[PDB]
Amino acid sequence: RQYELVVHTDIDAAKVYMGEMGRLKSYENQKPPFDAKNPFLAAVTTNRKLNQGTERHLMHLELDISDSKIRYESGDHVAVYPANDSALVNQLGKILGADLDVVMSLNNLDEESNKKHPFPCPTSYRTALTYYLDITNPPRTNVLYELAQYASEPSEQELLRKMASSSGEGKELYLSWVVEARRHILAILQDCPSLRPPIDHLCELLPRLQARYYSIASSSKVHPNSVHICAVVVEYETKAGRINKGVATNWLRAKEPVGENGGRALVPMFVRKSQFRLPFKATTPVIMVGPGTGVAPFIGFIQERAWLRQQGKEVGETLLYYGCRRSDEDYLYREELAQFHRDGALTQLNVAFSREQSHKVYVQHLLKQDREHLWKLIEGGAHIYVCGDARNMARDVQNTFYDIVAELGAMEHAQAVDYIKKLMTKGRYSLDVWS
Ligand SMILES: Cc1cc2nc3c(=O)[nH]c(=O)nc-3n(C[C@H](O)[C@H](O)[C@H](O)COP(=O)(O)OP(=O)(O)OC[C@H]3O[C@@H](n4cnc5c(N)ncnc54)[C@H](O)[C@@H]3O)c2cc1C
Repeated sequence: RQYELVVHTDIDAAKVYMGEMGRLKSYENQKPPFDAKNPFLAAVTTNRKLNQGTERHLMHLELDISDSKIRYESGDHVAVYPANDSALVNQLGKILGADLDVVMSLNNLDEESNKKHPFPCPTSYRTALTYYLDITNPPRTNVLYELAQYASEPSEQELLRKMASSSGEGKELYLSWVVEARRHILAILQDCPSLRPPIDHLCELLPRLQARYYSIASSSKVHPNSVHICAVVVEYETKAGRINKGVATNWLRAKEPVGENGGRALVPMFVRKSQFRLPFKATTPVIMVGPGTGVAPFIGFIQERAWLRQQGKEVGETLLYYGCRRSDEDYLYREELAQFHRDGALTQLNVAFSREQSHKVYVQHLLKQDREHLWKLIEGGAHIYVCGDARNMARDVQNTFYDIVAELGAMEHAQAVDYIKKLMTKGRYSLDVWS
């Protein structure tokens, strides 16, 4: 293997990593500048449910970045370093028969390699499994390959070797049993009970736990010391009778701004600058298209435009094309948006309720029905913004704008594609999409 295990049975607490991503004790002793290697532990001052229904859980969080010296603008992204569910970590230690509180270091057998450890060391297995390792996504075939040797029941070792192989049936089994069934490492250990790998080897095989990004839902002109997040919690039942939970969203959902014994809920974070930005001149009109959580950056945009108007500045038309399933189920920021509309901050609030009728009604349907005014605004130099689903929504919306320009612009499709692409090059058509 790549690393050798060195158990530290009597190490000083001050020398042990407890979840920090960079320098030892950086989470506890916070000093600017804060960035990816030195994230700021922001206190969660607000964590509230946005949706009216109970089908899903959509939440709004406000992270206190006071005294961090962190600067951000609406449109930027905030990254958070999450922690795995403690109950899941406990189950892994139990099924493996391992003492999770053992502190150790995994050191590269190649003493010349720049990669001295697989994650911050020395640290305990509990800490590694909680903050440094991905224990929820389906293990890659290579992991299964190395794990097979530790399954003492021949049939189980055979199963693991088969799914890790390049055989025809092996690939289909891996696809169905691991990937599609969304079996995480614990699920595999439970379903192949003879599998008993040493915990240190497992820690060398698993991928690192990654930061998750969110579109900041606040304007720094209004909340210079707070970064807001709008997110939908990931939680689903698998085809293997299990309930899988998204790591970052369930971790955030559990962040209690209070917590007995006091204790403020802290979220390690940093800001990643984007090119998604409101027009330099407040008088320039904006067309925002963001269904679902895609409305996130636009809550900040509108907050900013409203603030500017409140200051006494002249602000151009500000239009929002939002969408949700049902008005009384998942209409995010319904109250806030209604107020922005009533006060004049939001010139138009066009909402597509996709499941309030037998057929689908999406934002692009509303865009097309507003083709005349949108063309006028576009010809006038308006900026278009699209945020949300990159799979279908973004493409469907782009095609709708193609058609609008093609029709109202009295030009051929190709000429319309060129027209829109020139808007993108000139920074007048921006996208912030994800899968
Ligand atoms: C630039 C950028 C900006 C973003 N902004 C936002 C934002 O503002 N708001 C927001 O809510 N999210 C946003 N996201 C998505 C966000 O980063 C996370 O991916 C999301 O919150 C889920 O993370 P998680 O850790 O909870 O889920 P994870 O633990 O990472 O799990 C997610 C994975 O679970 C699987 N999955 C989910 N549902 C099912 C199902 N029914 N069946 C089978 N597998 C399933 C998929 O493989 C999915 O990729 C953004 C992403 C990017 C790249």
